[PDB]
Amino acid sequence: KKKCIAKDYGRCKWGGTPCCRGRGCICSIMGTNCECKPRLIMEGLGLA
Repeated sequence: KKKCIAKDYGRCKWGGTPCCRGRGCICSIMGTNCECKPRLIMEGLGLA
């Protein structure tokens, strides 16, 4: 909500807020109640 999500598994949308720290945005069985899939050190970081 309001400038990125900031949470692993955050109930995102394609056409909304992106995702901050923990990303993806694959949806449920509707396209609403989605999730920002779990990745911190597999996003833009890698190690630290």
